[PDB]
Amino acid sequence: VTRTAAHTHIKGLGLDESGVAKRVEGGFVGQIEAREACGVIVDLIKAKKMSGRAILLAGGPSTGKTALALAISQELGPKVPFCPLVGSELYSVEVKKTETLMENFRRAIGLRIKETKEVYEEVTELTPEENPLGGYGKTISHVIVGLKSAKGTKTLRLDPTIYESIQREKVSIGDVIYIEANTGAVKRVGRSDAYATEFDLETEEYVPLPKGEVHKKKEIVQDVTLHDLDVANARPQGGQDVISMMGQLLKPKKTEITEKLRQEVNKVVAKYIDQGVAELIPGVLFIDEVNMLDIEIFTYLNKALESNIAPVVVLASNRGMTTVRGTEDVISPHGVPPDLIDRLLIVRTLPYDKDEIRTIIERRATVERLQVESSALDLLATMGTETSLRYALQLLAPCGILAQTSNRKEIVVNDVNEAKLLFLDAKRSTKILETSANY
Amino acid sequence: TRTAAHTHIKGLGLDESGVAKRVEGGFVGQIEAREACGVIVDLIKAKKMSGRAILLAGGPSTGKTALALAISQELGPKVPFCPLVGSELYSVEVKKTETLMENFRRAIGLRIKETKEVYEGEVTELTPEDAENPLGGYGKTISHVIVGLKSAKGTKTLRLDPTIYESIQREKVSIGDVIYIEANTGAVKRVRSDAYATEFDLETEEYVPLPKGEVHKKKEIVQDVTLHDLDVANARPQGGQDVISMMGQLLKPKKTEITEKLRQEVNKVVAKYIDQGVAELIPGVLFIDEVNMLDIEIFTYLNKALESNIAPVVVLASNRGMTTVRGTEDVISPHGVPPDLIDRLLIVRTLPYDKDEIRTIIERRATVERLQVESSALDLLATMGTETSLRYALQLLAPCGILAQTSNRKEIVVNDVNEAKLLFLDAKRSTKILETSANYL
Amino acid sequence: VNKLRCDRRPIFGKNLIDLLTKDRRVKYDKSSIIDNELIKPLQTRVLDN
Amino acid sequence: LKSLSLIAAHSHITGLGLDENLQPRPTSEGMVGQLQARRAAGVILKMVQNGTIAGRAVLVAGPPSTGKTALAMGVSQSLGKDVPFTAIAGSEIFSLELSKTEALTQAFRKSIGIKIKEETELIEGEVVEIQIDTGGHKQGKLTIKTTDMETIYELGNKMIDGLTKEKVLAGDVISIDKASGKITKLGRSFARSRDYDAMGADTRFVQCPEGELQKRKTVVHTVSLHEIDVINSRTQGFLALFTGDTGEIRSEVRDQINTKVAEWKEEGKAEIVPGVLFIDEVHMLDIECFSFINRALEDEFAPIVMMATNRGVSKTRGTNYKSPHGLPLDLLDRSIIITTKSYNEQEIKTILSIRAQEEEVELSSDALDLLTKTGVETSLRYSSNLISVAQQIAMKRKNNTVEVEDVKRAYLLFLDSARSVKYVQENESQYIDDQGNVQISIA
Amino acid sequence: LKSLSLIAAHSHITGLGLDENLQPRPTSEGMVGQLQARRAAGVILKMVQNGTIAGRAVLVAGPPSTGKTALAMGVSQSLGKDVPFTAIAGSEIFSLELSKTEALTQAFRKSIGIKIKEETELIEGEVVEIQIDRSITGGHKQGKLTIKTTDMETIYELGNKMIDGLTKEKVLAGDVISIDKASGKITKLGRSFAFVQCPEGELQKRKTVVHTVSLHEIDVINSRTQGFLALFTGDTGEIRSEVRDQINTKVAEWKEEGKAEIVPGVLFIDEVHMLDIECFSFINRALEDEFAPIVMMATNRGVSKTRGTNYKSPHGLPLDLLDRSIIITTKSYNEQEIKTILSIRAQEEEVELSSDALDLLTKTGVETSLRYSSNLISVAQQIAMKRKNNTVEVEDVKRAYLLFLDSARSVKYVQENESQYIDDQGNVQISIA
Ligand SMILES: Nc1ncnc2c1ncn2[C@@H]1O[C@H](COP(=O)(O)OP(=O)(O)O)[C@@H](O)[C@H]1O
Ligand SMILES: Nc1ncnc2c1ncn2[C@@H]1O[C@H](COP(=O)(O)OP(=O)(O)O)[C@@H](O)[C@H]1O
Ligand SMILES: Nc1ncnc2c1ncn2[C@@H]1O[C@H](COP(=O)(O)OP(=O)(O)O)[C@@H](O)[C@H]1O
Ligand SMILES: Nc1ncnc2c1ncn2[C@@H]1O[C@H](COP(=O)(O)OP(=O)(O)O)[C@@H](O)[C@H]1O
Ligand SMILES: [Mg+2]
Ligand SMILES: [Mg+2]
Ligand SMILES: [Mg+2]
Ligand SMILES: [Mg+2]
Repeated sequence: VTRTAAHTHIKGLGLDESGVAKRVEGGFVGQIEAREACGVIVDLIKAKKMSGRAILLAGGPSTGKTALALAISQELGPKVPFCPLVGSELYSVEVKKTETLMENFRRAIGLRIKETKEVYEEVTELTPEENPLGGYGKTISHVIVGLKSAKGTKTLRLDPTIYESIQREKVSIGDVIYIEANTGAVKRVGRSDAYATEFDLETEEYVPLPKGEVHKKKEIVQDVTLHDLDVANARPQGGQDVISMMGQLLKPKKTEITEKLRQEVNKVVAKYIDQGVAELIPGVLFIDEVNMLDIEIFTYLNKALESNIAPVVVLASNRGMTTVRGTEDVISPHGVPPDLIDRLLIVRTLPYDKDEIRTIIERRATVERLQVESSALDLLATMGTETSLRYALQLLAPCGILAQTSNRKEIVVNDVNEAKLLFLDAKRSTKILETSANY
Repeated sequence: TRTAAHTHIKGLGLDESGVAKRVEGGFVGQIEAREACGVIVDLIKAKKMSGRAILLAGGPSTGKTALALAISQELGPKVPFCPLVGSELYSVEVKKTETLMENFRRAIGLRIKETKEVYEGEVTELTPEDAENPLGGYGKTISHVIVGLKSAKGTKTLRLDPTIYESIQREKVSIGDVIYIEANTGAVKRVRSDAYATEFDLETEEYVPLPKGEVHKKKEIVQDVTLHDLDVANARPQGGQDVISMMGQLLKPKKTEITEKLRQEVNKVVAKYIDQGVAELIPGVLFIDEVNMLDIEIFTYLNKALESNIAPVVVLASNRGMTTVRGTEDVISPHGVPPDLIDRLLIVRTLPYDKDEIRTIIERRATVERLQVESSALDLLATMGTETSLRYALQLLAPCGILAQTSNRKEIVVNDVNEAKLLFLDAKRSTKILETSANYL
Repeated sequence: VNKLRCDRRPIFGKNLIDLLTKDRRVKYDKSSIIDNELIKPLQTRVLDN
Repeated sequence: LKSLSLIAAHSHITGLGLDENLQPRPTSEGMVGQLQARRAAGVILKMVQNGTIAGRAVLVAGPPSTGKTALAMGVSQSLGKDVPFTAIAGSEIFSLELSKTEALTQAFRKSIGIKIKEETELIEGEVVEIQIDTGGHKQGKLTIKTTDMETIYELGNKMIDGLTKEKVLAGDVISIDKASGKITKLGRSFARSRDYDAMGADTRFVQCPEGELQKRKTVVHTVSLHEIDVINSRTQGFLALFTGDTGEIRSEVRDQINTKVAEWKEEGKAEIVPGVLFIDEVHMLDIECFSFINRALEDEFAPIVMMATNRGVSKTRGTNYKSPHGLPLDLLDRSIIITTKSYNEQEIKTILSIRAQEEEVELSSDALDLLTKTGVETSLRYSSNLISVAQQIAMKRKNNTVEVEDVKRAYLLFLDSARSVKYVQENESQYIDDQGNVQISIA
Repeated sequence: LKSLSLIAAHSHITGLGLDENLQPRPTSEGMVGQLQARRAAGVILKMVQNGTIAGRAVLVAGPPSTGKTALAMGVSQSLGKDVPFTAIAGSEIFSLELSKTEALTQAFRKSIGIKIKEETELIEGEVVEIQIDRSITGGHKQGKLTIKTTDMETIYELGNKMIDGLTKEKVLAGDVISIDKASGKITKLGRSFAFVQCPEGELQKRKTVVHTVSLHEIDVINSRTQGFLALFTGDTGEIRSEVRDQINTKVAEWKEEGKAEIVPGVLFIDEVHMLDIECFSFINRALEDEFAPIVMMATNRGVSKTRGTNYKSPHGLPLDLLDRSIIITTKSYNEQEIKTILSIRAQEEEVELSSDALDLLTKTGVETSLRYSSNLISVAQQIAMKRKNNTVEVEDVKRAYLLFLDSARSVKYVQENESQYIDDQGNVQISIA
């Protein structure tokens, strides 16, 4: 009952300790040189030293570039950010493309921060409050509150301000609350579960009693990205007046975040890093079909890469010697301007072979939970080598459906032939398109 | 004291009967253009015509912008003068036509001058004056209020209409701190004082000294506003907690195409006010350089705009020959200006310079930059200007001075200018390097 | 609580209120006697119409 | 290490490598060679530090990977802090909210700053224990104590009316100005720390200030002209200094700010520090932008403009003709050009050694020689990246130093541009053509 | 009364200058010559004044500096006030917040006026007495006044809002006051004593006031609650069609019953040659509406390329619009007509001219354009004034002619000094040697 989509049969680069790529491991077959290069790149990323390195993978369609990048992402791990994008995704309408490119650039590097907090959590009783002896018309010196918890109870004294906060929460006496002494904020967890059946009905969920000591010391660790801090500072959510909330009511549209805000954020993050509170972790920004980028974004990439906290960018392209879009007389390899390809490194991806295609089809069948015959698999491999590798992988599923219809669990030669006759490929469609009157 | 390509230009160097001196006001040569610009300045100061257009044309680095800046200087800071490059009219927020009309209206000015009578000073005493009630009644009746005012060298008591009492009541006037009243309109404005400033231990109330001179005062106040300010103030709202104010504050009010009705209302009220002698109209100058960047639509709208009755005088600068007008591909016109608009304006020619004029220019620019150069390097600089360009020689002065100061010298010599030639190149040598190199240079 | 106070105290503003009040101040105290008729904000126009 | 940089593309450069007589040393402060360009950049730095020249256009021209951006970064580093240096690229000008001229004007205004001084007087150390008991809250007196002073102040009606709002607990250090303004809450004394067990969200424990109660201080702020324009544009414009939606500030605000700055400078309260506006890849920019710069360079409030380009006789955007450096002759006339030359083998070797030293990579002699050979045949940046790739290769092999085998493995693992181009040419059918014709089928 | 104005290009013309039977005099009301065009303009003016025919488009075509704009200005001046006349250029339609059709619709609707008459009562006189009683800490006040005329004299007692209405504008015993019962609006006619004669006649009177407003304004008001502000800020976007559909019917019922009366106007479009084909098609469809004013378009192009297409058409307009239009043609000017135009233009600017100077100006306006000499008049007068003699002679005219260049001379100078200026390919030579 697990869903699959052109992937999930790859789960790594299949490299041993020495960096040597095994022929068939981690879902990959062949492509030894590319796998080794990608492993070296992911090792450099784990080194956490460089900034702004650029890798571009070159090869024909259906050769493994996207699979290689996803394998790199899988090898890196969930903690390190990995931001994927398509070339056409940068052309936004709300804001200029350079701003979107910078936002996605900053979304790649991350920051792990930690903070230690104390907290107090069944309310037993509370007493509010001396003589004014001055300009105090109504004086509330202190408020005494007792909490029960589970591992023993305790009473304490607290400021009038937190008492007014409690009144804003408007909690009862037989309740469980959540008070964080760091910010002096009380949160009403709810009623007490043991205080049920006082009335036959009650809308509020009763909620059980908090476990453990009432006075809890704890520490918390959160992973964010610099873009999160930039967004938080650019569009603060705090505010009680009409203007702030009505600004919160309007749709949030991207603006041109200034450079000064980014500099101040960097300074604060550096100050916190120097104290050991938080540590940064660069990530990866992945771009598909970079030939969809125009000359302006390509030029701005030169300035962005030579920055100080730029992440590692991985680019994919399958074009040959083509005109860079945005200009009419610039023939360049892979549709990338000469300066940019001078700024990066190139990794070549080689086309597959018949045996590799057969093994890929077998692996896809196994990961799809299907049964095939050796003769049927051979016919499928020959078909793929005749039309395309992707055609056989796409055609595998309707063969399974047809087999299931006739109460047969194994893919056989006649099912494959029937699928071939039922579903066409690009070559046959092209060959039957021009040989007709109506299009 | 910072200099930037200008500030050695102080007027056209003209003379009575409108004859331009050869060297005056930082100007050398260009006698005919200076005389024509002086005639234009006289026409401006006449303040009778409307929408007169002149276009001054010539080659690059021939003093085209300097002439307009000189006429702006001669006109004086009182008259409005709006500078504009042709590429500024293309605005993302608003259409180019409305931006052109806004800049067109910004050149027209209005001077508001009026007098006010003021009794301002420190309150000596204040008292109502009980008097017999005009009608049948049983109670006190106040017919006047006596207020005494003392200022430096002056003192005077005044009897005033009792109805002004609320003005004191709303103003929290107190006694002896401050006061400042208008004469005819009534009402009072509370402007404490230094007499009791140190008397209190500490107080959050400001103190002002005793007003100088006689309590009675005649004041003449004059200010200037462009018509664009009146239009934008009439259109834009103001106030506090009103819903419209919140909407404006929450919306980032980008510019809007102001309707013609508001402009007509402003024109009518301004005409009414200048009919009363309290206001005066001052047509200004709208200077647009590099008009070759204007689109054909802007030219067509300018054709109609110049025929309005509240148009300022528009001067245009261009340095193009037979060129295709932007926005089209089959119209080729002089100076990149369509012939229909060319037929509506007056051309002013501008000639290049001679070597002696270039030498005088370089000497004057060196003097204004606080540098000392003898003839042995001035001749070389003049030859450089005649060979490369005038602007190159003008720019090369400062690096030569810095190089001289580095060697602990004071005078620029031939070695310094030669080293500056070696270090910094002109356009011609850069192109020669580009052509002879085949390494993506 | 020492670390809490040492973290809470340094919250300085990037652009202080004093700086912006100084920058936004008006050097002219009173002027424009006849300007309640030329300006006429449209909030009054709504009532006048 | 105040900045957050991990390792930049050119972080080994800290200023220009020149001396008192402006003669550039062969190698110092991370710069190697380019003696003529370094001398010209030093002259430019002296000019900008002088501050008596406004609106100069200098253009750095050279083939790619010859140090133009490196030279500008060195100039910015040698100029030091406290002097604005606005570095932008051409493609950032085209915006969806502002016109090109508006963005250029905003950059120009950002490029130059002003130092403004402000004199103020305060009263601090309000550990009071107030004494207020006639009628209507009479007996307006309160004490003020500090380390060296102690005195009792009487109060007025307005002072107590201000005091009742924002109540002072009579044991909290508070500040107040004699400018008839507002009394500002500062903090609480340390004596009241143990009293409660959970402090609020606005209570802090500051020590008792020392010295004298009535203090007078001058504070100097460094603000750009653009910041002043943004602040004065709207009701709350300072927020737009972060969000960025200024929205084409009008000319009236700009001229008012110019007059205000002139008055401040005349009164001695402020002084202008000019800066440098650096533009990478100035070749890609519309004819409108150059047309606007041609006139914006002549203003009195104009910084020093540095431009970088690496194009030959190319077409200028927004036109149909070809011009040198992709710039119109009108703009090229009012500028001085500094040309950077190609690099020598020994200079390439020295640059490679410096970059390797920056990354703590120990190269063998033969490895460095092979890297220099590859950087001579190919581009320099290729070898510059190859050093780090080979360092990773060697680290995977459990060997600190990098050898010829590691460098050769890195060379055969990552492809140079020329080899990739050759492979593409030899296999045109497999790649997607310019007409979208491809041959996916292998047979 | 006269609004703000200066000496504009067409300030010397006031009306078409016709006879009682549409016969144009050779020179009258500032218009000289062009009898056929003037008579056609008079016929169109009669068409507009009759107010029965709707949606007629008439095109004025001719070479530059011929008199089409002057003809339109004369038509507008002769039509007088109270009749809308919306003059726009061809490039004003393009906008970043309104579609071309929306802007064209607004321009069409801006030139039809609606007039509503209403009857207002007034009480006017000189204040004789006023007693006012404020209760401190009380919420109600007691007022009374005594007001007289030359014949009547009567007292009134006032309610609540009357007192505050009288107190915001200080009303004293020496004032003359007029009060509208319906609105309660204060009006100060002057202080009799303590320069206006005492009001006479009955203490109360009745009068009629007309509110005139454009149809576009009525359309804008009902679009949105805030749309009223758009009457001044000009920020209204794409008013929905149903609003116009309902407003047209409402105006129709108002006219049919008799509350209001409508007045059609004229929409003048200058430089109409530049306009997208979409605008031309929209005009083709919108000319047929019953609520459409007379459209007068001006053009000076020959067989030119229509914008938004790739084919050339006469006048730059498509044949579809030309089919449903009426064309008036203008012809060039005789030498005597040019001399008369120069004479009247010089008379407008209160400039005294000498006969030989006038003849030289006529000659130079015959060889060059007429606008050149018309412009030269003022600078010649300025030179003469600077020479301290208040009379323009031939010498001043020649000085102005040599000082200020002409298009032909500038073109010849550019053609012979080509290397000096920037050519179309961007190559210039600034170095002298
Ligand atoms: N070496 C390989 N081992 C296993 N599967 C592969 C290999 N190379 C390519 N594939 C499969 O081919 C499919 C399509 O290839 P893809 O990476 O999308 O081509 P492209 O690089 O043109 O995007 C992927 O789903 C991937 O699983
Ligand atoms: N007669 C003159 N007197 C003084 N300076 C001059 C004169 N003519 C030209 N200049 C110099 O030439 C420069 C003006 O160049 P300009 O001709 O305005 O260029 P463009 O025509 O392209 O606008 C100024 O810096 C000015 O110092
Ligand atoms: N003189 C130098 N000193 C140090 N590094 C240099 C020098 N010249 C070039 N580089 C190196 O070259 C790179 C800069 O290349 P650059 O010439 O700026 O490229 P572009 O011309 O495309 O801007 C930097 O990474 C820098 O390390
Ligand atoms: N019949 C006329 N009477 C008076 N002035 C005229 C006449 N014909 C043309 N003119 C003048 O000629 C100038 C050109 O105007 P006109 O020809 O109407 O516009 P266009 O040049 O667009 O055709 C105007 O300033 C006008 O005063
Ligand atoms: Mg892919
Ligand atoms: Mg200029
Ligand atoms: Mg660079
Ligand atoms: Mg016309």
